[PDB]
Amino acid sequence: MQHITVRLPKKARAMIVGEITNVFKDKYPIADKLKVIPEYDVIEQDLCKLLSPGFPKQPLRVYKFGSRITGIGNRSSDLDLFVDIGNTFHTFEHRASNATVAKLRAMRKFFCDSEDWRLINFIEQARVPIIKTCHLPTGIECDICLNSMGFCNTNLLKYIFESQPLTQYMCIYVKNWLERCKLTEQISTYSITLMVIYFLQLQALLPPIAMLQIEDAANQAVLVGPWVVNFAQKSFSELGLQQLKATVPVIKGFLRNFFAYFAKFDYEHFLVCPYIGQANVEIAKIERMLHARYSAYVSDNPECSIQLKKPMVVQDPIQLNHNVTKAVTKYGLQTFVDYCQQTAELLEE
Repeated sequence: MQHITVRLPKKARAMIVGEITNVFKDKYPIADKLKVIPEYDVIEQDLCKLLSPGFPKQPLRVYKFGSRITGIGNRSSDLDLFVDIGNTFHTFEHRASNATVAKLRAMRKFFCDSEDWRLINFIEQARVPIIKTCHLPTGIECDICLNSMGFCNTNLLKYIFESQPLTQYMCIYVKNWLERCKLTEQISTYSITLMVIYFLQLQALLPPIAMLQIEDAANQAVLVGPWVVNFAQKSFSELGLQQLKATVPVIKGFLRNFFAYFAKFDYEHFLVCPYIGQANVEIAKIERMLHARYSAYVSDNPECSIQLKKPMVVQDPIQLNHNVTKAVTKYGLQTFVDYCQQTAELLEE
């Protein structure tokens, strides 16, 4: 029923009307602490010990990433691990290749046989196939992949969150909001993180990612396939962006404005575009605004262009052909919009 608002779930409502301090009192210090704990070194070492014998002629490196590493995790969060066997970091796979699937299938057996690991699921169909497994000595659930792109995203978020901590507080809040709204099947934590980033770029509080990726005499791209995955780690002082101290009042006001903005966004004509970082980025124009490697990649691979004929378009700022909200349905978008509207209303002073 499109003429009736979807009602905000009571689990979300109680948290929104509740003091925002309660949101963070335990959550931010926990998330900060979980960026680095000694358990992760045990996991990394155990993973290398387990898998190295099985790939004895190749270099092996483990890259940890995800919400724990960026600073928005909690004690139940999974740890994402990219296992790079044979210098595959710089190889881009739109859909996993046969050779990648074969490596993942071989790795599954190691976790299966090992007493130190419980195999939870082997997810082969996914866009990013993963092994979900529990590291039993620590009890931390680990998502093992063979794709470097999520790790690259994590390093960009770390820079963003460390430079402008308001972003981190906002992302902790909206992650919890998504969960209480029961929206995570359609809108991921990473998708709403990119929405927070884009919103703050419009406030001149974060740089466009394209700005951080100028290719000139002093700066060369790190490429994963056609994607530029590095960025200049410029101080915000040098970028001319102010660095705010996140207080409860500042956070609440930015959250109010965030939800109001996405309640009234025109998803039919515009996309959320942290690459460009400017207002009103048109769906009709975005593909002509990307770097030349995007055009060359899609020219050679026309089935791999960004999916724009979708209710909700949120573009990954590194993997520019990925609409991270491509699975949002018309009703799912209406639900999100209605929840944003009601949340902004409840955050008014």
